[PDB]
Amino acid sequence: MLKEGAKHFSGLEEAVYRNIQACKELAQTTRTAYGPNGMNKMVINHLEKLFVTNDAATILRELEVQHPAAKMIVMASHMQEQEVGDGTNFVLVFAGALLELAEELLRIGLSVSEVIEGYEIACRKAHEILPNLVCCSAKNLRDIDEVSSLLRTSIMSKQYGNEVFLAKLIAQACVSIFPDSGHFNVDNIRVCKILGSGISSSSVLHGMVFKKETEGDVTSVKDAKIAVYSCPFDGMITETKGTVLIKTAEELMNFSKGEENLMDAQVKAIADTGANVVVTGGKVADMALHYANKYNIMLVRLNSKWDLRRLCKTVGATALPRLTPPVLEEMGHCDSVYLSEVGDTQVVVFKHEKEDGAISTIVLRGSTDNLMDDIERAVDDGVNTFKVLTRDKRLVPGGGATEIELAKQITSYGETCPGLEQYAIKKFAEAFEAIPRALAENSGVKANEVISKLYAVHQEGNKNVGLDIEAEVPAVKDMLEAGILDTYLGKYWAIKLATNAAVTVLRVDQ
Amino acid sequence: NTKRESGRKVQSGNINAAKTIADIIRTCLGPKSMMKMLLDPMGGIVMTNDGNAILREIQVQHPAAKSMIEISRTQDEEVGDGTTSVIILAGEMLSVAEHFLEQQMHPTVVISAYRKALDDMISTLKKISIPVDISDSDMMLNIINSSITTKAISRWSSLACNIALDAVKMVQFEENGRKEIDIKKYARVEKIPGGIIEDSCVLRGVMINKDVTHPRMRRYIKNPRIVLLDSSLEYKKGESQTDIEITREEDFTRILQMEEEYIQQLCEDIIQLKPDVVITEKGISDLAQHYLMRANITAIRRVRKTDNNRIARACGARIVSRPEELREDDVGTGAGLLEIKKIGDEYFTFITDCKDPKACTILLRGASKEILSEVERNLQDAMQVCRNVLLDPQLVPGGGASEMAVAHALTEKSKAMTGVEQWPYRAVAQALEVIPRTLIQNCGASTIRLLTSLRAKHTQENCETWGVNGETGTLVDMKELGIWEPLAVKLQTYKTAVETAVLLLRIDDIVSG
Amino acid sequence: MEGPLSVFGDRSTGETIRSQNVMAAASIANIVKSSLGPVGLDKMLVDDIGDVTITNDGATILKLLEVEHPAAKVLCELADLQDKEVGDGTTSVVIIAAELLKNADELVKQKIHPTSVISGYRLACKEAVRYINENLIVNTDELGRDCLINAAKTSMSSKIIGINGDFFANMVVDAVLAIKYTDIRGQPRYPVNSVNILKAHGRSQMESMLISGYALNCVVGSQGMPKRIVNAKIACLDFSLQKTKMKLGVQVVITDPEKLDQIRQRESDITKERIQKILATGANVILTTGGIDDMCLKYFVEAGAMAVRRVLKRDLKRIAKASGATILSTLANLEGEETFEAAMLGQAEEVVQERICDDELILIKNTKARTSASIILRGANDFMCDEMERSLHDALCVVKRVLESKSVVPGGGAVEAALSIYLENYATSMGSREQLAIAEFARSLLVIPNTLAVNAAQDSTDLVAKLRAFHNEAQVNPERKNLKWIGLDLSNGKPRDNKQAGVFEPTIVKVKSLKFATEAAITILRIDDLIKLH
Repeated sequence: MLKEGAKHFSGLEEAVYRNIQACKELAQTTRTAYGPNGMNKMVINHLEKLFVTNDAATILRELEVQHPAAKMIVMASHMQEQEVGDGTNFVLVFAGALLELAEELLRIGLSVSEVIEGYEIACRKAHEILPNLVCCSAKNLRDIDEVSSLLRTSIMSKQYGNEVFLAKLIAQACVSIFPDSGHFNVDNIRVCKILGSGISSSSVLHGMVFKKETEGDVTSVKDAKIAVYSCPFDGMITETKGTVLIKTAEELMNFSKGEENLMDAQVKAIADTGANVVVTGGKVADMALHYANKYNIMLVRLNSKWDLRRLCKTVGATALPRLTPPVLEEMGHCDSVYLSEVGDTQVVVFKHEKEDGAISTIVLRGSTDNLMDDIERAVDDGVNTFKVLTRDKRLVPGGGATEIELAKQITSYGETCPGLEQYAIKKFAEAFEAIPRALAENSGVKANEVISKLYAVHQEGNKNVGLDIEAEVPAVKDMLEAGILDTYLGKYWAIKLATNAAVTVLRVDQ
Repeated sequence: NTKRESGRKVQSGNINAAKTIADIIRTCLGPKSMMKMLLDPMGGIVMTNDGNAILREIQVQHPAAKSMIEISRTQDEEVGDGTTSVIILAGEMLSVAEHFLEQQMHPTVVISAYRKALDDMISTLKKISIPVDISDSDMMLNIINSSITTKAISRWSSLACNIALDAVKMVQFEENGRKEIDIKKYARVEKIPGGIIEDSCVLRGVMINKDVTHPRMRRYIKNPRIVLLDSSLEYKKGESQTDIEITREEDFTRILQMEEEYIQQLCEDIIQLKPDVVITEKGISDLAQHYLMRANITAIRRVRKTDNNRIARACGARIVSRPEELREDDVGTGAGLLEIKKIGDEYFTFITDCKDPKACTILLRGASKEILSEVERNLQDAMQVCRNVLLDPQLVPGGGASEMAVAHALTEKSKAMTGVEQWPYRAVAQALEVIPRTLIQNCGASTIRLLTSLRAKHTQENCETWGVNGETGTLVDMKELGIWEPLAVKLQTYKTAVETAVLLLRIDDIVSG
Repeated sequence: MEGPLSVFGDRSTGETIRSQNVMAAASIANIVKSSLGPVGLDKMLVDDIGDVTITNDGATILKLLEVEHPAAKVLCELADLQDKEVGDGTTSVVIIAAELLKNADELVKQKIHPTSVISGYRLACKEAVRYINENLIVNTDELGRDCLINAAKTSMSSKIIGINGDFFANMVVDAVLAIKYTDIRGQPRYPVNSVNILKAHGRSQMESMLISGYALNCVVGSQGMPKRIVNAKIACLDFSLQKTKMKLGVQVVITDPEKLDQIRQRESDITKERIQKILATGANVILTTGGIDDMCLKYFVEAGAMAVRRVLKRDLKRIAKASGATILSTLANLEGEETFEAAMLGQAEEVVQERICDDELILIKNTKARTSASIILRGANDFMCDEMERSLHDALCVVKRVLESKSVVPGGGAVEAALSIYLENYATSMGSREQLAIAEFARSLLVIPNTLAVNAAQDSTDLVAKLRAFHNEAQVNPERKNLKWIGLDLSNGKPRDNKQAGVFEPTIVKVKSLKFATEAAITILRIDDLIKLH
């Protein structure tokens, strides 16, 4: 500070200005990233690996910032995308415009604790009409059209075009078989994409898809107990050293000769352990194969952890490197163990399915994985909004159409309550139009055009916009009545989480 | 030539010069004031609550710094006051409106919000303006003494108003009391250098300082004969041209004395008859006028025919070409008081012309000739509010609560208007409320919570009538508090205010030629 | 002025000066764009330092800017010349010229004969020019429901200052009917402002009052001398009766002021003598231009005499022209003993003095030599009469201008917004150079309406969405009607619903300005070889 000491990241500009920078600075791309969008935002890794996300996190978790608040608020966006799903971009984009209001209240010079409460009581006042803005609920998981609609706004507010087809797919993923009564498998149903075919050819499979190549004669039974091992056959090459390296140079050679008898007795023990599918993260080899052909066990030639862990998870298995003949602590959890060729590619298909504990593994297909990876992002939007764990989700109009419902009132309620308080309440309800503006300016029309119409249409829950021509001029799309809705829960956490950080980050002078 | 000028840069400098000029002047405004002290490039300091006095005496610049004094002077002449309002009002509206609205990117809807805000402003004013008696100088006093205390001076609040109160009522027009239009040649003020406020009083009529300038002239002869030129003293004063010689150097001295020797005969035919008054609009030369002063014929000159015509009938007269030629007879005396006061060696002829258009040049004095001026500067604004109470008996209370009274009334029309125009019409609204806020932030504490209490007060209690106190900041009644913002003076500042900002809107571009 | 620093005088050869000129045309034409149209913002422009002017008119701006560049020079003087044609299209002809001089010059380089590219900007002009007169499609004042009457009401309703325009629907058609002057060269053109139009407020602002014959507004209240005797005749007088100095035989040569007092004395009587010489001539109403001093007037008024002094001359002349009176007949001077004859007497059914709305005029009823009419406005205040007056002016000229040349265009660049793809297809089938130039000409049309709407903040993408989405190749037809709205109303920026509106231009300046728009382009072509005087 004034002194040799005091290493400080915030205060003065930093507090006043520079926090609001990374607030609005990061809130930039989420303006494009929530609500109906195609927006191409090209993200590559430290691998510099091409990708585009319409969800903030892959932009967010990609990024690097010395601003802890901006580094924090994502955890609320996390807490969104953790508890919830699409609407994660909404988290950041809301607060940033709301936060500028406080700094302009600091351009007014308004006291922190005084601006603090104005967002909060108004939030619970927004949370007051938020259930009042519950219009419908999500009636039946068993109803595809309920879940498609559930998936629609989900995929839409990331990707508007692919919306309903996917929304019909993952609704007909029949994840409804998970009652959402307090059980739904999120990972056990996880997508396994197929590079190749179409993304319209992208479908849902039930039972665990494993795109990795079947080896050995396919499983002797189905319900075949599942030996999931990190390297049961990597070859007989040594697993045995603490650093997994050479001790003396003579050990690697013996692994060629007794390989047969090992890869006999080993997968013989796989036949002996009861596993008719042994999953080898290490390499498939002929002797294993040849003997797993004699023993008719399906080898799973090579494994991602995502393969292994899921098999470690879903099967209850433990993936372990093996040379000696192994045993099953693993067995199966799976009552049908398949090699199927899906996407035309050989696909290991494990299946056990229950109202609670099913695996319905969506098989995406498509010419590019840089398609399906962002598609999965757009798809996981609804996979999330599936899990609310109120089957009837108390849908409020999605797409921010029920904003102006709150927006008009809380800000009219704004002047109702008094003082430096009332401004932050008024400011609170002024941050609604941001997302529609952000969206309508993704379709390229200002709020005031759009929003004065949303002000003109008054109490609807219906009107909002942001990718369409009806987005442009009319300020009328149905983000309610057209099949776009959103659960109270997400919309709660949409308001709730966007409420929390914005206030809490306001304190820091360091 | 290849030149073009782009967009915001002028508009910024407009908004820049707009608000900056507004800053100190709006803090110089109000019961709690400030001072704008210039420091001349020479080292002389100039401290005035009026930046119009400061800016004209310092650098005046091509942007609205050029356009602020014009509309200030436009606000200077008409009513006589609001001088500090327009630049703090125009600097007020343009900033808050444009940028946000030019961030919404449009000139046009911004232009309309002015005329939008104009009527609601007219509306809630004319509504919540309070009619005050035209014929009661006391009911005039509380409204008229409020407009004196406005700028730098409460000193002449009682005195200037008192001198202003009855005079303006006692004025008339060509179209008729005074009332109606703004004519300030019926508001006239001529100084009495030195003197005292006790020697001063209300002169409801006109004085001619040049009527009697000497004890020799007609004095206190109360049936006047005022004479317009044409025979006794003719239109032509030209040379006699007797025995002129172009070949003589002595004739050069002769031709200049010969001008007045014919004028000598002109004022001599005044002597041959002696109509007790003589007026000449081209003025009389001295050598002839000495003879006028021998005949006790008051010599009126360097004050206009229209002036004298308005004074003659109002003091009474029969005009003739020459008294031996009577065109027709008029009334002998039109006034009740013919008074010549002497302060210094100068004689000041005060002819009270009662219920007369006249020139209404009103007797006023300070202790010295300088504070004598602050009688007039207040008298003007006093006579302004005198003519205003005559013009508009209805005039608002406010501490600037009118500037809220409109803004929320704007807002509640703005809420009713909606459209995109809602935002400009509201972006014009919140501008108005910084003016009284600066008055009551000069007071202190939270002037927002005040405006909260204000806009609470607005529809709750009242808008402008039950107001905010410029010396306090609490919610009060400016009528009860006796503070008054004159309706005309209010609206007039705004008519002048709205336009310059529209010009600054219109101008993204200038030239050097 | 970019290019080399060694040589100068518009000498780069090169395209440097040429690009400079398309830049030199730009900035000059750029100034007009924000001034383009009435919605063009008034531009405060500093002529020296304190010398400053606020102008949204291109031509007036073009007057201010001293042109070192010929590009600047060929754009200014020509829009200054189109301003001296009419002045409709000043801001128009400027803008398109910025593109077309790059369109005019460029392809002449590419040859296909040197002369070809130029007529392409002339032919597409004539194409449009032929299309111009073809347009009643929007703004029909060549015909209409009331035609010119509702065209007034509509051109009122366009500029309308109130719920009025109804009484002002008729006033404008009176303006062509009240003026019978039938302008020279066989034109039945009637100047709209040549009518006696005497602005007098009072009562309902909505009201206005036509007068049988031309009306003469005379001063009221400063004449106690009777202006009122119901008569068949006025004495139209350019003439004066003064008590003070009618003539001087006594000068400052005379040392005594008394000797003029005596000639000052006689002149007061001959005024009484003069006014009863006209009464002896038989006119119990006279229209006098003269007057006296206020002191004299105060005495002379209360003395009494028959005169109407200081009559408006433009009315006096027209009425004397209308009634048959002369402003001068037997009077060679101002003397009050001069005899008066009947040649200065007006011939009409009656001279009757009607004071209504606190307003009295000398009303010459049915002036016999020629039909005459004068519309007395009624405002709530004086500005209201001016308020309603300018809204008439839309209605006024447009009634007059369609009489100048028949039909019109739909105003604004919407009329050309259809012509663009018309003339780019009229380019397209031509091919070769003739697809190039002819399309270059039609594409350059389209900046006007946007920048028109831009000045009104209805802008560009909005208007091109508005314009040639309406405009079609499916309907290319001017028709008489709208299967496309090709009109653009500007106080607005957007095409509107008023198809009699006087805020759409007539057919006149259009055929002109396009040639001038083609002109400023082809104008700069002309230099042969190149040199530097050094």
